[PDB]
Amino acid sequence: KVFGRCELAAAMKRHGLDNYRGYSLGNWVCAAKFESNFNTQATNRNTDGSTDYGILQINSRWWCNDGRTPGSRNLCNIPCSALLSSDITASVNCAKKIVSDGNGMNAWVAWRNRCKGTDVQAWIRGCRL
Ligand SMILES: [Cl-]
Ligand SMILES: [Cl-]
Ligand SMILES: [Cl-]
Ligand SMILES: [Cl-]
Ligand SMILES: [Cl-]
Ligand code: NA
Repeated sequence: KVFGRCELAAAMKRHGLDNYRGYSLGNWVCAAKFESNFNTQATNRNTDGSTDYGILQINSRWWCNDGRTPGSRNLCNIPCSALLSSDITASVNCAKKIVSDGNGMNAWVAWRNRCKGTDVQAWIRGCRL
């Protein structure tokens, strides 16, 4: 599923991401835009053989099991394929664990390079929330 901007904002708000660990909703929408272009089915392989999955590009090196990342962890206790669903619940619940692990949203490289320090409120402007 390719979400619209305001559609995704509303879904993320319903799932408790607005101001989660102090990160306003626009931060999460901005991260999803540049990680996946709002596409739940996005995948990208990393140099070390791990793979990033879904709307927030969660990495199999630490967070999910895909059966092909030897020596990795599965800290969200899910198959990585569950992060490609049109229902974003699994991605949101795993993202909550990630952002709580000490480094905040700096875990998302695209957030650090394209959202951090910008006017992220623009990403929810005009949306009925
Ligand atoms: Cl957009
Ligand atoms: Cl915001
Ligand atoms: Cl594995
Ligand atoms: Cl949902
Ligand atoms: Cl933080
Ligand atoms: Na893994």
